[PDB]
Amino acid sequence: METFAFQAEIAQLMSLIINTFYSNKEIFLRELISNSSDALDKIRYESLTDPSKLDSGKELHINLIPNKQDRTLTIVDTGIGMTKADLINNLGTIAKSGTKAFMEALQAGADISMIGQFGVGFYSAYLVAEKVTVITKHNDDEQYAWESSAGGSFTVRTDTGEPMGRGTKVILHLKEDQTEYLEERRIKEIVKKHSQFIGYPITLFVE
Ligand SMILES: O=C(NC1=c2ccccc2=C2C1=CC=CC2c1nc2ccncc2[nH]1)c1cccc2ncccc12
Repeated sequence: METFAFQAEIAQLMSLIINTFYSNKEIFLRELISNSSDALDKIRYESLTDPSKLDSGKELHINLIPNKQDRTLTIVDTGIGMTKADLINNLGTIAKSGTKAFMEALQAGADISMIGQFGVGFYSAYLVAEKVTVITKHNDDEQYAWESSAGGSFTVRTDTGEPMGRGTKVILHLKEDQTEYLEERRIKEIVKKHSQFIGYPITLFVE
């Protein structure tokens, strides 16, 4: 396990999301589903030039998996996935530029719900999660786990968990007062409100 420091801008955005009073927390789910949809569109498009890119799995889907015992909500997709360089380097560049644009937009009067327009919608996970774990597998690299509970650092390690084929799992270790996002009726309500037209099957698992 390697430990990395967040740069100042993204660290400030994580604190803003964790500390600001903002009741409309449900938008995190739309943001993560949108990220999954974009990752699925990317692998699908690449497969039109190179069909062997789906040798790691033909199915293009999104699964929502609540676990009351573990207090986790997992968003699983079979999209393009992320390489180690994406996790450490490329996405750090996006986090910095997207945060700067978002903070500029907020100071003007924009809302936290607009975070996805700045490419950093993933960070809306911190509206509901104390810790976020990303398990990912890209065709050009091995399976990795990125993780952060904020506090200025994140970790990356090769993941020895169940092999994924290709894609990403965003595991939300929910805050104690955010367990409504484990309830079937609540998740169904949010998906119907914000994600009804996503171009991939979204399966809401139950317990
Ligand atoms: O939105 C996506 N992911 C991510 C973010 C989106 C924007 C910025 C940083 C993102 C990161 C995401 C996942 C894991 C780490 C990460 C990150 N690395 C960093 C290094 C240094 N500083 C800050 C950092 N933030 C995403 C990307 C590609 C395929 C996907 N598939 C499904 C769901 C999400 C994705």
